[PDB]
Amino acid sequence: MARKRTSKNDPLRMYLNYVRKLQTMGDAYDESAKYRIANFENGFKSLHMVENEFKQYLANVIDEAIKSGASPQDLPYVNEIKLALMKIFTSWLKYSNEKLGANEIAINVAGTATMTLTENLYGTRVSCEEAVSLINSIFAVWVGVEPFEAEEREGACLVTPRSPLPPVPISSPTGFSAPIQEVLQAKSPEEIIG
Amino acid sequence: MARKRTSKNDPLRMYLNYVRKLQTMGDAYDESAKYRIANFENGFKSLHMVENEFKQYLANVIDEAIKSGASPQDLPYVNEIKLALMKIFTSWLKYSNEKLGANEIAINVAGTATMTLTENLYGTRVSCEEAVSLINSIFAVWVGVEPFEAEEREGACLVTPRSPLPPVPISSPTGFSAPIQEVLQAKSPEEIIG
Amino acid sequence: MARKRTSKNDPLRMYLNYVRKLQTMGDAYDESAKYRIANFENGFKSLHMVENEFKQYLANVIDEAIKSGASPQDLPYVNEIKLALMKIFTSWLKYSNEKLGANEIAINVAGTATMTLTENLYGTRVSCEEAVSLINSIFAVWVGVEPFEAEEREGACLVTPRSPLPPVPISSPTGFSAPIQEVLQAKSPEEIIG
Amino acid sequence: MARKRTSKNDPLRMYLNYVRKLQTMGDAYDESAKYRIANFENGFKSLHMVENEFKQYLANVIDEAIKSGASPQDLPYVNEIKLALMKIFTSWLKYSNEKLGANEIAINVAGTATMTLTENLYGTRVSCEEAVSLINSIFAVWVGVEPFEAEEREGACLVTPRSPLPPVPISSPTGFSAPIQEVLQAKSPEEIIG
Amino acid sequence: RRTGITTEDAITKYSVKAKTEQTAYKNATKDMVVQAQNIMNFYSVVNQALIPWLNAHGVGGNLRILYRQLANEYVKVLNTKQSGEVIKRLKIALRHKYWLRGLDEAMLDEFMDYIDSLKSTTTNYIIFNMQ
Amino acid sequence: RRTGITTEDAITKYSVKAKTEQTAYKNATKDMVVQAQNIMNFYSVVNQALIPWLNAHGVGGNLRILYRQLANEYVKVLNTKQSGEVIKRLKIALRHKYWLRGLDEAMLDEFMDYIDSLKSTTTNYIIFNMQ
Amino acid sequence: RRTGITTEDAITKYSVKAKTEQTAYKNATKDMVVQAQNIMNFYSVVNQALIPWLNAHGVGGNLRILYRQLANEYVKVLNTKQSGEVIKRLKIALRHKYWLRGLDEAMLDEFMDYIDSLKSTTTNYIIFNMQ
Amino acid sequence: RRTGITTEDAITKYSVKAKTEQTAYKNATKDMVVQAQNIMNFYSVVNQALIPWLNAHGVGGNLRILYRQLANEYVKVLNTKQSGEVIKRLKIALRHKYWLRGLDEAMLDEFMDYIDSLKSTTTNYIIFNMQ
Amino acid sequence: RRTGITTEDAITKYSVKAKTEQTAYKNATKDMVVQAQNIMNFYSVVNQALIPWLNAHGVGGNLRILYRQLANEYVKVLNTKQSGEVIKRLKIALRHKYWLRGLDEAMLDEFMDYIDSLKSTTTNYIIFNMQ
Repeated sequence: MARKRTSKNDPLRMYLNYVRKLQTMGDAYDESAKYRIANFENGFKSLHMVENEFKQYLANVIDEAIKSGASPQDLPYVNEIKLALMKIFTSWLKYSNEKLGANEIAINVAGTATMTLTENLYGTRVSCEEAVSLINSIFAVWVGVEPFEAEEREGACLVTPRSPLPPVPISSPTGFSAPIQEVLQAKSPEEIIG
Repeated sequence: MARKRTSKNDPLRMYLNYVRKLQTMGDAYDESAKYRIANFENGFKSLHMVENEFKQYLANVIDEAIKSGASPQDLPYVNEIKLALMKIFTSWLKYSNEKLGANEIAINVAGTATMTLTENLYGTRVSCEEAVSLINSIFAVWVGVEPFEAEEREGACLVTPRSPLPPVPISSPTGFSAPIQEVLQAKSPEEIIG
Repeated sequence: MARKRTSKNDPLRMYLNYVRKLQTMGDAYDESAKYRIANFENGFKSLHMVENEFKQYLANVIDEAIKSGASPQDLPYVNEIKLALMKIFTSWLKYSNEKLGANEIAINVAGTATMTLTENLYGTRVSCEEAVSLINSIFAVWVGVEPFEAEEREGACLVTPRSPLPPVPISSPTGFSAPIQEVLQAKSPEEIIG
Repeated sequence: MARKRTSKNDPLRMYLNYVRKLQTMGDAYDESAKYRIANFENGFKSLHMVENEFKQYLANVIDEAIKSGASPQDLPYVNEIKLALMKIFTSWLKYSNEKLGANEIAINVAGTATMTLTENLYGTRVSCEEAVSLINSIFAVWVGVEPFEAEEREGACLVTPRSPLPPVPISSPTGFSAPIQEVLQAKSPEEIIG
Repeated sequence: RRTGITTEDAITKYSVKAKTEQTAYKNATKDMVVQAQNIMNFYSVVNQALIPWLNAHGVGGNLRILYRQLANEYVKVLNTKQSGEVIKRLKIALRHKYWLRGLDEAMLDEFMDYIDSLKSTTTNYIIFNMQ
Repeated sequence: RRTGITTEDAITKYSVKAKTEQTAYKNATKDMVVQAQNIMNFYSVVNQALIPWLNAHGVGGNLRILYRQLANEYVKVLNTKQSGEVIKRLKIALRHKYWLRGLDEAMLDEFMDYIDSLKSTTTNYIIFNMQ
Repeated sequence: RRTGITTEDAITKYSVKAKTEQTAYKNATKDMVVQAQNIMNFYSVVNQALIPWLNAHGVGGNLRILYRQLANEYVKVLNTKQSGEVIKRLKIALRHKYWLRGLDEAMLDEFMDYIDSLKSTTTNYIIFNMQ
Repeated sequence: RRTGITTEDAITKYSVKAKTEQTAYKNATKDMVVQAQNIMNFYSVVNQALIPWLNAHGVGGNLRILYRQLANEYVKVLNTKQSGEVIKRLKIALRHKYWLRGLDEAMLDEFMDYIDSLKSTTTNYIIFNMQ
Repeated sequence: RRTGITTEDAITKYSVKAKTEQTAYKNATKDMVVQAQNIMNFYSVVNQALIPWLNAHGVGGNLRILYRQLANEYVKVLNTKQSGEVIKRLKIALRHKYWLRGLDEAMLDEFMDYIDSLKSTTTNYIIFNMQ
C-alpha cells in the first residue's frame, strides 16, 4: 504494498491505481511462480495433516460414544456439521501458524466458534451444548485442555474460553524437497544443490 | 477451483466465466493426461473387484436359498434388481474410499438404500423386506454385521441403520505399475525408475 | 412510447402524431429485426409445447372416458370446442409468462374461461358443467389442483376459482442458438461467440 | 438552464425563447446521446429490480393470507390495484434515489400514498384500511418498519407516517459495462479502456 | 393446409421471410396513412359517451382504464358485426369477468345498463375508382 | 403485448433505437413550434389567477413555488378532462398532502376555496385541411 | 456387447484412447460454448425459488447447501422427464434420506410442501438449419 | 468427485498446472478491468455510512480498522444475498465476537443499532450483446 | 493472507521483484505528473496560515521547522478524514508531545488555539471520461 503514507479515503483513486497496475500484475505473477510453487509444496501438508487428524479423532470419539449404547440416528455429524467442526479447527491451524500466544489463539478460535456454531446449527436436530461438548472432547484428545464454555443465552450460540489454548503440534518445514530421480541420476551432492 | 471469496449468486457471471475459461480448459486437459492415466490405472481395480465380489456372493446366497427348496421363479434377481444392489454396494465403495467413520458410512449407505429401493422395486414382484433381508445376508457374508432395518411404512420403502458399518476390505494402492518388457529390456533398476 | 405527461383526450392529436411518425416507423422496423428474430426463436417454443401438451392430455382423458363405456357420439370435441379449451390454456400460458402470483393467474384464467365458455357452447350439444369437469380433469393431469367451480346460473356460463393456480411448468430460455454448421466449420469458440 | 436572474412573469417571452432555441435543441440532443445511453444503462436496473421485488413480496404476502383460509375472491389485487401499489413503491424509489433523510422520504411517500389511495380505490370493493395494512406488511418484509397510519376520515383516504423510513436497499452503480466480445477480441486491458 | 407442424418449420418461415416482410411493411405505411383515422373515430365515439359517465358518476383517475377495458372489449364485439342476440349474453359474461377483477356491482349494474349507446366504429377509406 | 420482460431486452431496445429516435426528434422540432404555445396559455391562465392571491394574501417569495406545485397539479387533473365529482375528493387529498409538507391550514382552507377559477388549458393547434 | 470383461481390457482401452479422447475434447469445447447456458437457466430457476424461502424461513449460512442438495436432486429427477406419479414417492424417499443426514422434520414438512414450484431446466440450443 | 485425496495428488496438480494457470491469469487481467469497480462501489457505500459515525462518535485512529472488520464482515453476509431472518442472529454473533476481541459494549449496542443502513454492493458489469 | 512469515521470504520477494517494480515506477512517473500538485495545494494552504503567525509572533529561523512538524502532523490527521471529535484529543496529545521536545507552553496554548484554520488538502486530479 500500500501507499503507506496516509489513508486518503477516495474510491476513484483506488480503482484508477488498480487500472494503472494491471499492466504489471500479469508479469509479476509469472515471476512469482518460482517461489510460489515451493512454498505451497511445504505449506499444504499442514492442512492435509490437520484434516486427517480431525477425521480420525472425530471417528474415535463418535465410536466411543456409540459403544456406550447410543443409536446412530442420535448423532448424525454427516457432511455439513463435520464441515463446521473443520472450520473451527482450520482457524485454529491459522492462528497457530502465526507465532501468537496461547490465549490469543484461544479467543480467536472462540470467536470463529461463535460465528460457525451460530450459523449452521439452527434447524438441524443438534443443540449447541452437545456440539461444544464434542469440541471439548476433541481438544481433550489433541492437547488435553477442554477450553470452551458455551451458552445458548440468546437466539444464537455463544462460545467463550476458560483457559489458554496451545498451538497445533505440527511444524511447517522450510524444505526444498527433490525427486528421487534427481538423487539417483546425479553425480555429486553439489549437482543436487547447484 | 472456485472464487472462494463470496457466493455472489448471479447466473450471468457463471456463464461468462465459463466462456472466458474455455480457451484454457482445452490445454489443461492435455496437460492433465500424464497423471490422469496412472490414477485410473490404480483406481479402477477397486470397482472391478467389488463388482466381482458382489456377483460371487450374491450367487452363493441365491444358491443356498435354492438348496432350501425354493423355485427359480420365486427369486428372479436378473438384470435390474442386481443393478439396484450394485448401486448400494458401489455407494458403499465410495463412502469407504474416503476416510469416513463407521456410522457415517452406515447412514450414507442407508440413504442410498432408501433412494434405490424406493425407485426400482415398485411393480416388479419383489417386496422390500425380502430385498433388505438379501442385503443383510450379503453384509453378513462380507463383514458380518447385518446393519439395516427397513419398513414399507409409506408408499416407498425406507431403510434405517441399526449398527455401524465397517469400510470395504480393499485397499486402493498408490502404485506405478511397469510392463514386463520394460523390466526385461532394461539394464539397471534406475533405468526402470528414471 | 406514449407522451407520459398527461392524458389530453383529443382524437385529432392522436391521428396527427401517427401521421407524423409514419416516416420513422418504416426504418425502426428494419432496425428492430436483429433482436426480433432471436426473441421469436426462443419464444415460440413455449406455445408449441403447451399446445402439444394440451393435445396429448386431452387425448388421454378422452380415451379414459371412452374406456368407461361411453360412445364417441356422446363427446365430440372436434374442432371448435378444442379451440375453446386451447383459448383458456393459452391465456394460462400468458398469465404464467409474466411473473404473476398464483391466485392472480387463477382469476385471470377464470375470466377468460367465463368469456370463452360463454361464447362458443350455446347451440352445440355440450353443457357447460361437462366442459368445466373436463378442464378440471386436465388441470388435475398437469399440476393436480382442479381449481374451477362453475354455474349455468344465467343464460351464460360463469366460472369462478376455488383455489390458487400454479404457473406453467415450462421455462422460456434466453438462448442464442447457433447452427451445427457454424459449430463444425469454426476454428475457435470465440469465433462462434464473436 | 433557466435565466437565473429574475422571474419576470410574462408568457410571451417564454414562448419566444422556446422558438428561438428550437434551432439548437435538435443538435444538443444528438450530442447528448453519448452519455444518455450509459446513464440509462445503469439507471434502468433499479426500476426493474424494485418492480420484481414488489411482485415477489406481494405474491408471498397474498399467499400467506390465502393459507389462513381466505377466498381468492376476497382479495383481487389484479391489474390496477397492483398498479397503485407500484406507484407508491416507485415514488419510494425516487425519494430514496436522492440523498434524502429518513423522515423526508417517509412524508413524501405518505403524500404519494394519499394521492394514490385517494384516486383509485373508490368503487372497487377494497377498503383503504386493508390496502394500508397490505402496504405495512410489504414494508415489514422489506425493511421491517410498518410506518403508515391511515384513516378514511373524509370522503378520501388519508395516509400519515408514524416513524421514519429507510431508503431502498439497492445501489445504482456508476459502471461502464462492456460486452464479452470486446473482452475476448481485445489484446490488452488498455484497449478495453482506451 | 394442415394444422400439425413442427417447431422448426415455423421458425424457419419466420427467419427466412425477414426481407420480404420488412419490404411489405414499407408499403403498409402508405396503406396505413388513410386507414389510420379509425383510431380517431374510435376514440371520438368512445370518449363522447364515457367521459360524462365516468366524470360525473364519481370514479377516480386510474380505474377509468379498467372501465375502458370493459367498454373497449364491448366495442370490439360490436364492430365485428354482432347484434343484440349475442350481446344479451356477453353483457352478463363481461359483468362477471370484471366483477372478478375487483370492481363493485353497484357500479356494474348501472354501467351495463349504460353501455347500449356504444356502437360500431371501423369503416373503409379506400375506394377503387378505375378511372 | 405482455408485461414481464427482462432487463436486457429494454436496454437492447433503448440502445439500438438511438439513430431513429434522434431523427424523429429532428421532426418533432417542427411539430413543437406550433404546439408550444400551450406553455403561453398555461402560464397566462395560471398567473392571472394566482399573482393577485399570492401577492395580496401575504405569502413570501420562495413559498410561492410550493403553492404553484399545488395549483399546477390541480390544473393537470383538470385538463385531463376530469370534472367536479372527482375534484370534490382530490381537493381534500391535495389539502392533506401539502399540509404534510409543512404548510399552514389557515392558508389552505382559503386556498382550496379559491381554486375553482382555474380551468383547462391545452388545445390543439394543427388543423388537417386536405386542400 | 457383453458385460463381463477383465480388468486389463478396460485399462487397455483407457490408456490407448488418450490421443483421440483429448482431440475430441478439443472439439467438445466448441460444442460446450452454446450448450453451457443451461447452467445459467438452472441456477436462475433454482435461486429464484429458493433464495426467498431459505432467506426468510431462518436457515443459516452453511446449511443452505444441504437444502440445495435436496432441491438439486429433485430438479434432476424432474428434468429427466418424470412427472407426479413418481414424484409422490420420491418426495418421501428424499424426506427420509435428508432427515437421516441430520435435518429437522419441522423444516422438512414445509420444505416438501414447498418444492412443487421447481420444474425442468435443460433445453437444446443447436438447431440444424440445412441451408 | 470424491473428497479423500492424498497429499501428493494435490501438490502434483498445483505443480503441473503452472503454465496454464498463468496464461489464464493473463486473460483474467482483461476480465478484471471492467469488474474491478466493485471496489469503488464497496468503499463508497461503506465510507459514506461509517466516516460520520466513527468520526463523530469519538473513536480513535487505529481502532477504526477493527470497526471496519465488523462492518465489512456484515456487508459480506449481506451481498451473499442473505436478508433479515439470518441477520437478526448474526448481529448478536458478531457482537459477541468483537466484544471478545476487546471492544466496549457501550459502543457495540449503538453500533449494532447503527448497521442497518449498510446494504449489498456487488453488481455485474459485462453484458452479453450477441450483435 | 497470514502475518507470520520468515525473514528469507520477504527478502526473496524484494530481491526478485526488482525488474517489475522498476518498470512499474516508470509508469508511475506518468501518473505522478498530474497528481503532484497536491504538493502545491498543501504548501499553499499551510504557508498562507503559518507565515503570518510565525512571522509576527516572534519565533526564530530554525524553530519554524519544529512548528511545521506540529502543523504538518495535524494536517495529516485532518486529510485522512477525521473531524473534531478526535481532534479535541489529538490536540492535547500533540501539545504534550511537542512540549516534551523542548518548546514553551506560552507559545503552545496560543498555537493550539490557532490551529483550527488548517483543513484538508489532497484532492483527485484524474477523471475517468469513458468517451
